[PDB]
Amino acid sequence: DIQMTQSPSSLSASVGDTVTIACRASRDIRNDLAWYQQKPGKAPKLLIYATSRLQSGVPSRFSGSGSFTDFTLTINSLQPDDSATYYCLQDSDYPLTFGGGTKVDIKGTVAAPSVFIFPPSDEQLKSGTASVVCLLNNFYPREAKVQWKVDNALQSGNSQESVTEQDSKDSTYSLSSTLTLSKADYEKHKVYACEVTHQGLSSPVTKSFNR
Amino acid sequence: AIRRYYLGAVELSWDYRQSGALPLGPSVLYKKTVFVEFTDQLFSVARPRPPWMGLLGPTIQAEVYDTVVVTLKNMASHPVSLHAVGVSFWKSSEGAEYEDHTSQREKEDDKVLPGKSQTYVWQVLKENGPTASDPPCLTYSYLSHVDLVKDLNSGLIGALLVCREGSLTRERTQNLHEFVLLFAVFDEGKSWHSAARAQPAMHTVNGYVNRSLPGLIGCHKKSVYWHVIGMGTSPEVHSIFLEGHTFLVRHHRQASLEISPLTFLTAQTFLMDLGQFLLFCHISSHHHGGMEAHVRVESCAEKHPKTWVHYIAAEEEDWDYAPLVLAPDDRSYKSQYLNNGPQRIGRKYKKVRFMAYTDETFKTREAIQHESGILGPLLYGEVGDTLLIIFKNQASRPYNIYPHGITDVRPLYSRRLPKGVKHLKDFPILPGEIFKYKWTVTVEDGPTKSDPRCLTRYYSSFVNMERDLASGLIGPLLICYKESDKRNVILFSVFDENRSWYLTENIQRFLPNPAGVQLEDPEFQASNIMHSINGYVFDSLQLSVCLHEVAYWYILSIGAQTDFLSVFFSGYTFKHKMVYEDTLTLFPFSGETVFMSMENPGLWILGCHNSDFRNRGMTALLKVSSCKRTRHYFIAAVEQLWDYGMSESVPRFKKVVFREFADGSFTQPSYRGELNKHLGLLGPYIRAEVEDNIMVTFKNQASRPYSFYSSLISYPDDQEQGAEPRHNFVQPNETRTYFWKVQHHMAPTEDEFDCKAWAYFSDVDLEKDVHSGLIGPLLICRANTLNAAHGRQVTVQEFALFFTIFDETKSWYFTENVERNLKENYRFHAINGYVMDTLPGLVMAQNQRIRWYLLSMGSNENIHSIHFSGHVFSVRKKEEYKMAVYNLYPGVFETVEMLPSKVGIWRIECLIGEHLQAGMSTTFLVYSKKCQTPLGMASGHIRDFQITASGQYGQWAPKLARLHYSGSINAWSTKEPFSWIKVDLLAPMIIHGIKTQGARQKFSSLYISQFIIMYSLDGKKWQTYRGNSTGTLMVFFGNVDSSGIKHNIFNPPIIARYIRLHPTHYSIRSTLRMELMGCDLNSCSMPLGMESKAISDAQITASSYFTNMFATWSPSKARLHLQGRSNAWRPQVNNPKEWLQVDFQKTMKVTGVTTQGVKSLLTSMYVKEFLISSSQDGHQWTLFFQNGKVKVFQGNQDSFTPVVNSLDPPLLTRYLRIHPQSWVHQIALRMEVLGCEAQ
Amino acid sequence: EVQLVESGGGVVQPGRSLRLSCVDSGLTFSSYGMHWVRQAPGAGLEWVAVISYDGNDKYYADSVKGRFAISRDNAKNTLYLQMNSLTIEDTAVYYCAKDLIESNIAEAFWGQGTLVTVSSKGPSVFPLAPCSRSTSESTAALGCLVKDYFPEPVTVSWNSGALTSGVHTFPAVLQSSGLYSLSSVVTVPSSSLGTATYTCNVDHKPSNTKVDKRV
Ligand SMILES: *[C@@H]1O[C@H](CO)[C@@H](O[C@@H]2O[C@H](CO)[C@@H](O)[C@H](O)[C@H]2NC(C)=O)[C@H](O)[C@H]1NC(C)=O
Ligand SMILES: *[C@@H]1O[C@H](CO)[C@@H](O[C@@H]2O[C@H](CO)[C@@H](O)[C@H](O)[C@H]2NC(C)=O)[C@H](O)[C@H]1NC(C)=O
Repeated sequence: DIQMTQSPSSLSASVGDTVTIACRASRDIRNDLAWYQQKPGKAPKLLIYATSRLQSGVPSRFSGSGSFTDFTLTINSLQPDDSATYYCLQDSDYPLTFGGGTKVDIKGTVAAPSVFIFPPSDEQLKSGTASVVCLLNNFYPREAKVQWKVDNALQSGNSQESVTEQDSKDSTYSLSSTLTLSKADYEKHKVYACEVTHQGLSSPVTKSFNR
Repeated sequence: AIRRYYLGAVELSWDYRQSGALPLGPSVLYKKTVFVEFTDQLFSVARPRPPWMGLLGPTIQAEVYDTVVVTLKNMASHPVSLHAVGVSFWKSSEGAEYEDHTSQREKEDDKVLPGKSQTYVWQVLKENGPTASDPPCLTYSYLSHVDLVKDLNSGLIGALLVCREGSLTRERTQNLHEFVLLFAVFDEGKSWHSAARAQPAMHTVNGYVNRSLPGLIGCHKKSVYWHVIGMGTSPEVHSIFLEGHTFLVRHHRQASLEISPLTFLTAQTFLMDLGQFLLFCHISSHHHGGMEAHVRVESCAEKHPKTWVHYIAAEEEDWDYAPLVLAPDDRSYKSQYLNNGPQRIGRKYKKVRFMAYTDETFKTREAIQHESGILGPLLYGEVGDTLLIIFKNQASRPYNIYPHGITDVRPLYSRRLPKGVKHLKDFPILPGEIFKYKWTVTVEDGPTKSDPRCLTRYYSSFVNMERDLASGLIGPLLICYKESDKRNVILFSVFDENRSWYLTENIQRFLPNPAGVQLEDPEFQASNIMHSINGYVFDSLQLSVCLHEVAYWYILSIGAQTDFLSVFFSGYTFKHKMVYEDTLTLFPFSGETVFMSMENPGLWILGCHNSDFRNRGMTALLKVSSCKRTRHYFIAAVEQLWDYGMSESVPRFKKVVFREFADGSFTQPSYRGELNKHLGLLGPYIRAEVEDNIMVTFKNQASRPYSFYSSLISYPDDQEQGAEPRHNFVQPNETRTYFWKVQHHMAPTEDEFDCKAWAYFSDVDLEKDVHSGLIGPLLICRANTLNAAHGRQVTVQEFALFFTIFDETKSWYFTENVERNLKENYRFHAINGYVMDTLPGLVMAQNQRIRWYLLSMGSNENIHSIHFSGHVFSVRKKEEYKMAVYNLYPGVFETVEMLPSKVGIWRIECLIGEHLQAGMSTTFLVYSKKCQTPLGMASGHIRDFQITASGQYGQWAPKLARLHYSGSINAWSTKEPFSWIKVDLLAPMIIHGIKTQGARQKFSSLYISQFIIMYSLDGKKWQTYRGNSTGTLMVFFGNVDSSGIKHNIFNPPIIARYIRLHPTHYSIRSTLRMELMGCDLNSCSMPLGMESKAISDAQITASSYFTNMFATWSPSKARLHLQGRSNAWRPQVNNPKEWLQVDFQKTMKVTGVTTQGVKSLLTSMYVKEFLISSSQDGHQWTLFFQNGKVKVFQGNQDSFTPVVNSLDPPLLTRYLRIHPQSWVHQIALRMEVLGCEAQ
Repeated sequence: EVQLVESGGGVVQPGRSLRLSCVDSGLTFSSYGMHWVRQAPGAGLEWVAVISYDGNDKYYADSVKGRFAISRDNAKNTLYLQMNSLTIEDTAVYYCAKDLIESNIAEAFWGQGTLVTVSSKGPSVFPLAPCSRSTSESTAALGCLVKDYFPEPVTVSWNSGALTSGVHTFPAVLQSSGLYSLSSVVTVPSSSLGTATYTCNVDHKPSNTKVDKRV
């Protein structure tokens, strides 16, 4: 009857701090729970043994503790490597539930978004498919959903979100969204416009060109 | 034949003379103890006491397959009991308990309330009695041993006779009639009444002193079968001998006059003579030892001469007994007596002696030839021959000659001498007269149709021994035909010059002014008598022989010497009685046929090797001259500063003894255990057979250099360009291999015992260093039966034991016992090295032929009759024989074979006071292998806090390591590699097998790959299991899977009540799953064949049972651990009256009874209160009634766990039953047969 | 210890099924060595939950997956993934792993895997040079449209008058619903862009692109 969650999912603070992550259990369990460290693109590997005895050779950054129901993971050295997904998992047979995954988000620099209009290519017309990609430059935070309106109707959920490293110089991500839509609705409107709406812009702008 | 024979013990006040404690004079007065017996059951009517009874031993003659019962009544003030020899009994009178601290098992021995019978009920059977080839009737003896001081003040020995029947058929009516000979020692200084002292110690024979001892009888020449038995438990000895006839057995003639201070002999005498016989003692004071006895007469019933005339003469001959002078060398205090003083006379001693001389010139003293003086003449004659000897005395003092062994002497001319002398005892010899003696050999010189090849007799004078020994009168007698010239036989003639008359003339001949000695000093009398060996010392006696001659070796000795002498020839092993042995002691009046072969020469300095002689500078050198890969052996020496104890005994004693090692470097000693307990504080035990040399590179580390002697150094004439001696004296850190090749002739016949035992010593310091501890035994076998590299033979178990005396003065380490950082302390007694009844290790197989090598050396007071109590051992003389007569002798070592059918602890006897007072009991234990049962921990009898270890962690218990237990916690996890868990057994019982299983945690099948068992007895003497041979270190393989259960047995069992196991090799985690399997020395906890359902159902009875139309729930059906429908037992109703009777047919003592529940319907059952009864005739009811309420034990924890009603206290009587009171749901009981058939 | 090596194929195609297996080198395993799991960042271990627990059972709370028949037993671990229907459900960074029992060097070795995507229709590339007016928007987002390239091993080439460094990396971008996101955007001056058009030299023979010059 073990049902555990994981809190929080993202964080960011100053330097020289010391915090602790924990998971709420259901009832009496043992100290031997799992902790795999998975940086964004590395195989999840354990660094603390049984969470009760710290493995020899492991640096002093990781120090697990706790038993019965509560467990405490104390940090001794702070690095911006906070991008690491943990999982509170017990070793037992009876139905158990582990954590949800803690993937932190990278902060950036406040800049006015840069407008970009990429007109659709003729290959979409000549191939009978519709793949219109309109990527936004200088956008923040990661919770930024590109809005497509058809006849003044909102379209939410159709755009997936990408999570990757912050670019050191460009501060952008790899966005590749392809709207799977029928040809009838694509060809119903002769000119498609990609309008940019954020706090700093009030009204959309639509201007014509040559196809 | 049931023998109703009774015994009693009383104290009397008698002097054995008729018909505040101070000496009184003539015949004095004292109080003497004697046994009295009443044949009838009146205890008041006694047949009159004859004046010849005294302390004569009450015989108990028995017959095979016949029961004998003996009782005793207490008329004394202190409890006593009777101790048996060579008879199997049941400890009821052994009198020597051990470390139990328990209730009265056999603690009635020193508890004799007024009255009581305490019958013993002996049993004689085929093994207890003789066989057909055995002697017609053997003998035993019995003596009390529960009381030490009282017995040393009483000395009331008894005798036994056990053999087959024969009084039913036509037998000679000469047996029984109650004849037996004993000896006793009198003292009452520490009696119950008791009383500076002026009270010496004397002995008595058959309870009569001063002429009051009859018994000397003569009758017709009948083959009477009478044995003589004697023993000594006190220091000092006295001379005792017999004159009548020698001891002759079967068809081998032995003329041995064996009358020793201690003797347990089974033989017969031949009463040929009609008249009186005499026993004489070699004591001048006639007040001491006056057992002279006159004659009592009754009737028991109703090859050709040839010319060998030779002339025998007598003359004096002066000899300088020390031709070589070594005075300037004052290296070992020898020259203290070499300087003239109060008693320095010289070396020229004149006395008329006796020896042959061919011619009759007699004008002046001529010089005879060297190496042919001091000896007597050789005499050869035949039966009924005539021969004349010329006899002459140089001095006016008369000497006389009287032959021995020759009885046919008749008076010349007339039958009666008219003179005032009517016997041949005192016949004057004029100094120059001529007189001859008429001799005639008897007719038993040549048997029927078997003329013997040659035989051994010898004679001398036996008329004036008080004076004859002062004149040195000895004459050899060679009596046989060609099958000699060289006659240089060694002799012991000690010169008693104080009795010699010529000393009074020497007084003025040597000392002009005797005012400085006064002639009344006893020290000059003591010094005057000097010890000589055949009259030649200081490299003056030699001998030499070679091979392929028709001649035999002959050696003789005359004189009791007042002590024992040990002389032999190292290198050459003479054949004594078809047994090859090196070191033979010298006992007076002995002669045998022997031949020694010349195989290897060799010069090594040695002496006569006596305890008190060889100090005069005598060598007696022989100088015979001429006319597969081996097993590495090592000998070491180390000193262990170990005082024996402080309680019931800073002073510290370091002992250095011979050991065995592995290599030159002192890194690994190859420490072993179990089967090699032989070491103790003794030498190493070497197993060798043939063709392998001993390249022992002896070198000490210790602290000082010493030497080692192989005692069998067999080298050729090495060290050429001059025969220089061996320096020896192995210094530390040197290389010197003492190595020699074993001989093939030192192995007996295959029909004989194949393996023979000798010993080795260090020749340099027998009393300085060897008595400090460096003594080592050895063993040599023949053939090849110890197959493979390490010899798993399991045929015979082999140990050895040794006795000696240890003193602090013998050791070098007196003054530095302080670690260098009244007078009772002077008297120490050595018993195998350790004392206080705590020398275990003699473990042996219960039922198998087992060979023993008796061994003993040292001083006089280290040889005495010793045997394992309650056993029967014998030696085969080319046929199957059975006699239990073999004791300790110096150097004479042979092998014995025995097998004990019984079990239990036994005790080493002590027949000498000075060692029984030291507290010696080197007892031993025997086991039975059939046991298989957990002994306290798998079933949880042990308590919690009695197990302790290092560190403890919450929610982890290692006790759960019992059998067939798993689930979550089944071990104890610990990061440190090894571990240790101590469990006490609460008692030292036998341990046979060890079992283990694997556990499961997470997803792994945990177990222990390998481990070693280690144990101890008190946590201070740690030792492990190093038996089974096959390598010094052996690794115990563990389990191969989770469900692997195996069975293994230890050939040498483990003796310990504590045990600690150290799992060195562990599977990932420190798995702890231990299950002890054990047993007791009784081995009485198995079914008595009742597992067979084919056994009769009428053999088990009861009051009533489940009886109805469906009466198939028989009480015997409810058998432990059986699958079946409704397989339980229910009584007729819910009544306590029902018991569970069984077939008894014998009286037994209860040890344990188990009861189980039934597995039907899945319902827990349990019993709180119950009772156990006991009856013998169905009338009385007596149980273990203690401290108010009868002792009750609680079991039946659930419906499935069985409980065993182990009844430790004796619930006697021939009826044991149970009655369940408490019950759950319905009565359903399951049982099982337990116990054994014995007692 | 014992190394684990894969023996099988991972490319899926509707119409046929293959067999998947993972084999060790030394059979130091017990009768309970069977589990399956793959990657799901910020989520469960399949996509919201674990494939299986209970030691040797294919069941967590519902939807008993007994269809995962097991061939052979004891010292070998294997189970077949139904590629006919799961498809995108069987795309991740695969690992062949098992919780070891000795725990002396590394308690859990892990697999490596590779980038895997669904099999779509024929791909091609056809870029058009953005007009100078588009570049006059105060930004220049040059991104080569890399999507479902075949064969999988491909190298991205950059040639814009300057050889940039550190932007041509290999980030482990999470898989989309049948597509792998991948984009390299680097800021370059407008003058260097007009020297020559940037051409994505993909290894595709039938691809053809025309050049449109605008002044
Ligand atoms: C005559 O009888 C008495 C005993 O009634 C003898 O006294 C003891 O005799 C033994 C004989 O070995 C000695 O050991 C004791 O020392 C004697 N006791 C005393 C107090 O002298 C007595 O000696 C006998 N007479 C002779 C000559 O032997
Ligand atoms: C070699 O000889 C020496 C003395 O002659 C033995 O004693 C050793 O002496 C050295 C000298 O400093 C010490 O360092 C060692 O500790 C001594 N040995 C012991 C055991 O105490 C030495 O034992 C001899 N070597 C052998 C192998 O017997």
